[PDB]
Amino acid sequence: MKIMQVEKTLVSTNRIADMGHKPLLVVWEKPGAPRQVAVDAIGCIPGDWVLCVGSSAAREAAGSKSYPSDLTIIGIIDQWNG
Amino acid sequence: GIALGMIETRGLVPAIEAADAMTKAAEVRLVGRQFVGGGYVTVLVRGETGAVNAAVRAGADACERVGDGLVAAHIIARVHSEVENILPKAPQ
Amino acid sequence: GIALGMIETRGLVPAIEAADAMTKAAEVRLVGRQFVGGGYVTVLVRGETGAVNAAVRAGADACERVGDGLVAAHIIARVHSEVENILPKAPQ
Amino acid sequence: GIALGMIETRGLVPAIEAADAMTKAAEVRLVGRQFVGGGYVTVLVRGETGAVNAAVRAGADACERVGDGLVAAHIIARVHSEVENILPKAPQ
Amino acid sequence: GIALGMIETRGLVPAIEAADAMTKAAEVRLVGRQFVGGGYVTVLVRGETGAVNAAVRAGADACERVGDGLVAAHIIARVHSEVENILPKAPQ
Amino acid sequence: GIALGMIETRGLVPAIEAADAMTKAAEVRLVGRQFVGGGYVTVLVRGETGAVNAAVRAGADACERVGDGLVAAHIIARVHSEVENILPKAPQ
Amino acid sequence: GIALGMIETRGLVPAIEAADAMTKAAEVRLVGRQFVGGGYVTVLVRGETGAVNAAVRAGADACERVGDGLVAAHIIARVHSEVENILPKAPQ
Amino acid sequence: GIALGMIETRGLVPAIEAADAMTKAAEVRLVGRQFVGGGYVTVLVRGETGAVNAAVRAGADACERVGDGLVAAHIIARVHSEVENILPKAPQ
Amino acid sequence: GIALGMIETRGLVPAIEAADAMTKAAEVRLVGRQFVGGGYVTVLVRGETGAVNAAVRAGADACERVGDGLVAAHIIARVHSEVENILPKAPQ
Amino acid sequence: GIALGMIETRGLVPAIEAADAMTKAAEVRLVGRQFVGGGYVTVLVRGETGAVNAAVRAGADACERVGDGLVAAHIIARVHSEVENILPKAPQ
Amino acid sequence: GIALGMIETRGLVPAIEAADAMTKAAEVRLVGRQFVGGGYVTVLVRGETGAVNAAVRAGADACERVGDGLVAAHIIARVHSEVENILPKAPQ
Amino acid sequence: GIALGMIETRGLVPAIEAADAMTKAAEVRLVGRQFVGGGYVTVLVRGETGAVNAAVRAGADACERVGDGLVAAHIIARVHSEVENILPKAPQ
Amino acid sequence: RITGPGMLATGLITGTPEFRLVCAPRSDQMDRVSGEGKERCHITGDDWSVNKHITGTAGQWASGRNPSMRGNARVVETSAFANRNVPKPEKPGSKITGSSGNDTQGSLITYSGGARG
Amino acid sequence: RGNARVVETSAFANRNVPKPEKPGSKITGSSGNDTQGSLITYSGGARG
Repeated sequence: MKIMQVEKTLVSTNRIADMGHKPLLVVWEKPGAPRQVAVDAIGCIPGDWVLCVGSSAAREAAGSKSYPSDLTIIGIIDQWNG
Repeated sequence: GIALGMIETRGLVPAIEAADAMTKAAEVRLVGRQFVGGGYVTVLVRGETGAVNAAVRAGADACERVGDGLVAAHIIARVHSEVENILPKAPQ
Repeated sequence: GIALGMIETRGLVPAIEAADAMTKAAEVRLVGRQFVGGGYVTVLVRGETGAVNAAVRAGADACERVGDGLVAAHIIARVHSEVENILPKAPQ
Repeated sequence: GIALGMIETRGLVPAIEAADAMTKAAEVRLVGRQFVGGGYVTVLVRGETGAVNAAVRAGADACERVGDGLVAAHIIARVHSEVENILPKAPQ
Repeated sequence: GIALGMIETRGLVPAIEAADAMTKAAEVRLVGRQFVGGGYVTVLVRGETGAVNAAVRAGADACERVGDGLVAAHIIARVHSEVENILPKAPQ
Repeated sequence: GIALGMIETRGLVPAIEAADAMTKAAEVRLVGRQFVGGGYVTVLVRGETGAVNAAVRAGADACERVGDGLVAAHIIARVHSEVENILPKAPQ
Repeated sequence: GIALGMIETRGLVPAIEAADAMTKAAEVRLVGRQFVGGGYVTVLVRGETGAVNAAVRAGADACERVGDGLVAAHIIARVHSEVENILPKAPQ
Repeated sequence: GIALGMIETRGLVPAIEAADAMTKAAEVRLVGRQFVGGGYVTVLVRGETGAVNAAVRAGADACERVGDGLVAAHIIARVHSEVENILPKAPQ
Repeated sequence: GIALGMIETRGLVPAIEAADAMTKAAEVRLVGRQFVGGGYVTVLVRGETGAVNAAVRAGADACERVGDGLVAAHIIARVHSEVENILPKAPQ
Repeated sequence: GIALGMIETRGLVPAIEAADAMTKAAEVRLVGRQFVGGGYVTVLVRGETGAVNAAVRAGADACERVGDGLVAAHIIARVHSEVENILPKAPQ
Repeated sequence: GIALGMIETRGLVPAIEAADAMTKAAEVRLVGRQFVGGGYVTVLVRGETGAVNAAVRAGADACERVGDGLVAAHIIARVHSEVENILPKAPQ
Repeated sequence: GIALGMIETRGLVPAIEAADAMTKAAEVRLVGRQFVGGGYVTVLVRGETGAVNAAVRAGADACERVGDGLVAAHIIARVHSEVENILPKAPQ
Repeated sequence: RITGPGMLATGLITGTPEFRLVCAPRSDQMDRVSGEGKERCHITGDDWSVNKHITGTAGQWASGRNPSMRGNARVVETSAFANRNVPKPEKPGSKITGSSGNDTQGSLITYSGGARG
Repeated sequence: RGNARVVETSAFANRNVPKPEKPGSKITGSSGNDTQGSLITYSGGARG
């Protein structure tokens, strides 16, 4: 897993149906870092330091063995300052 | 952001879950929570149509199994001018 | 903390019992009690995540067999700033 | 005494009967009546734990058959300080 | 008067019929009409003990077939002094 | 005209229909509309006795199948003065 | 009030119960308890006739299943002056 | 303590056993022993409600088979103020 | 010797016999004879437990066939202080 | 207060839960925890009678499900002075 | 007195109840409580023969259904000088 | 932190495994290991509520299959001050 | 019958001259008064409980004092919970194609007109 | 050798001691609410 900070939300109205209704968040390891997008399965606010799982697991955390996700937020770390 | 998203639930706990989800999912502004009566709580968010869509969807899924659950999740993209007088302009 | 813990119960006795269990169990503060209509009463606590989790579990057990019961117990670890507008700050 | 007893009934008539009974049966003070919503009324008394217990059992019995009857009867011997903010101080 | 007579009905129309019948039947002062919640209405009368008895009988007989009917008809001859605080003094 | 005509309906639409009907049928004045709670709305008309009878009947007939329907259609030719405190004077 | 309600019981425990019940039940003042011998104990209350009726029914009901129970429950609505001489004037 | 527990026995031996039991079992004060007549003897304890309840249970059990036995065990948690005048305040 | 021994008999002749028997049989001191009423007379001895036990057996078998006989023969080994207030200290 | 409440459990986790519950539920002071041997742990609380009652009930409800459970819940309301030597005054 | 009464119980709660009962019943001194091992607790009282019999019987009757119960209740009237070396002098 | 987490296991090997796991999972202090008797061993840790929760769950999962296993795993987020006196402060 | 302290414990005392789940299943029980007034657990000892012999305070003592009549009035609940099973019109489906994030396996979202969204 | 009543009291003996029905969680929200693990309890005996 990786520790990254949610920066903002991401809206893609033309997403695949398989993606479901699940929310998507723009997450970076640090500010000024490569930005990745994660399905949020926890309910995470911007500025949160969160735990993001890798690919097969991401799908299952995101909701199914056959879900289209390669990065899902699985927990918010209670105290972390990066 | 002139679009409207509303989620209605049986209870306030599902509504707070819905609102949280919505506002977290997309850039929408919660503009109201209304106690309809009878246990119906409606939470309304306003934003761009895509944003509102996303928000409502995440919210409906989130609140569905919380408490007594979702009654309705509705998105109205262009809201008529008349309807705006009945819609809350800021949360209370 | 910014975690929110919410219990909905049918009637106020279950809710007062839930709040009591919750508050005694963990370091959470009761920020409100709400009458939703239809007899749904929601008690809302706030605190850090571990505290809130503990409290919500305790409250739920306590209130389940009291009165007409528990409708919902829910934990939201981080609450969006927008949701905070519709959330009570002090019991009152 | 600082214990709390509560009777929740469906309707006010059952509750008033319950309150009367509770105060007559033992050394308790009525501190509140609340209309929860949806026809639930809660009558709350404070006193010593044993007194409170006696009073509550008596109120329960008196009110069970009046009107639509009893929903809940509960006693809390020590109330957390937070819970006291949501609890009524004197009858209104 | 010391005595209290309370009639609880489902809906206001039965309650008005009951109040009228009570007030006409005997010398009782109507001291409150309470919309409890859920459609329950309680009409409360105060008077001497014989008067309250007559009044409740009359009121119950009146309201029973009107509307959704009578939930409870209750007479309390001396209400404990504590209970007097939760009771209305003049109808509002 | 001191007579009271009262129609109670489940929901406001049936009640507005009832009121309209009553007032069109007879020389009665609408003195009030009340939300009892639980979905009951009572619409109240005052007038001379024959007028009130005609009106209430018209109103009932009109509202019987509108919405969720009628609960009570009742007439009281002279209400006791005590009751008049609980009855609305002007519609508002 | 000058009515007299009297209850006779077999034994003192039933009589204390009766006295408590009567005094709680309605607006009557306890005037005495007399031991008659052979285990009969008589408790007397004074008040308005309606009050006395209520109180006495209540008292009889209370003592009947307590101990050896009730021997007699009687109400004299106006007591002759000569009789007042043999009546206890303040309790014990 | 406000509460009153009373044991009635046929004979003094049963009463002494009951009293000893009551007094040993819980924190109560024997406030009276009375010879009613006819061989009924009443022993009376005052204490807080839980104490009184324990004491009466104990005394009753004890005296049930001592002598001619128990007639009555009764507990009144708060007695009306008037009933106090007829109650013994110190054993003699 | 702090134990108590008690014999209750129907009538005084059997009681004097019992007291005499008891005192003669063992090292007990007679502390009282009481007329309970109804014909019950209780004679009471104090002594050490073995003595009291001997003396009560003696008294009982002595008075059983004298007169109307024995109602109770009972031994309490440690007597609570409260009870000592209701017990005769010295005979006569 | 001098009443004693004791909960005996199999194991220390259940007992600590019991102590915590007991101390939170009522105004009782923990006086000891003892390891009996064989895995029995007894936790003892002192307080006024009603407090003790509440605390013990609460503690048992709390510990029944934790671990291997509760062996016993007991209240000795007035505790003889001799026993105080075996009982632990302040916990270790 | 040198008589010894001993009650063995499984666990401390039964033993404490036994001690209380014994001490309350007769003039015996608790001279010891021992934790034997395996969950057994022995409570030992010394006093005079009759007193010890009374006390042990009382104690047994008390602890039998409390907790895991009574293993053994025994009385030894005079204990040999050698067995006094193994017997606890003071309840420490 | 002030939360307490405890694991009681049957045997020491399971407990050492649990303690290791707990201390490893989160930032918690092992404040004690106690041998209760009969083979129960209890390992107790302190820290923040979240830390304690993580630790206890981890430890539990670890020891369940080690040895004779887990008896109990418990978490208390707020410990009453009174309980602190029976809890170890450092591991000895 | 010499009653007294020596009639106690028959069969449990030796050395004499002559010899020579505490708490009820939860599912089964619903307490009249909950909380600290619960009776699920068997608390032995000098507790606040009242037996068969004891009379007073609660059962007919409270339920008799004040006269009452109840009526079998028409009870119809109008609430969100009561309407949980209200009859509903047939659920809207979506025939749209193109990437619309057309999830059909989740909750019902509706758009203007009642359209599935 | 005498015959004596053995009621072994021990952690091992009590392994099978009759127990109350185990706690369940009706809580919702992300709380790491695992159900398949060993029982963990919180105050009041609630599953945690």
